[PDB]
Amino acid sequence: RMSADAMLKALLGSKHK
Amino acid sequence: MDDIYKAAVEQLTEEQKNEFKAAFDIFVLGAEDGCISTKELGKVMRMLGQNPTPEELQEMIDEVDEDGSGTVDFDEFLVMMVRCMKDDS
Ligand SMILES: [Ca+2]
Repeated sequence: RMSADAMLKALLGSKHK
Repeated sequence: MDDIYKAAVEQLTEEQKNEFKAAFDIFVLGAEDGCISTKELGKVMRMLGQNPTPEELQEMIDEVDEDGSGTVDFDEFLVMMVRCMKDDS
């Protein structure tokens, strides 16, 4: 459920990629 | 076979960990020791644009529970990220 890619955008969208 | 997940974890740089450490916290916002049990995880879902039930949420925990504790930790969680590295299936 939910891909790290998405969990990285929402939960921690800032300071990401 | 081998460990394509357990190996990656150890082969993680401060660049990645710094990111994982983020969720880990939000994934345990209100925990007692520092684990997850849906009650905390689900909290993020609502923000992630979803909202899984407590009966299913376990999946996000049982998907990386090699201890039989039920809750996820920096050891189980971390892997939960490697498994969902990139989509190319
Ligand atoms: Ca566990």
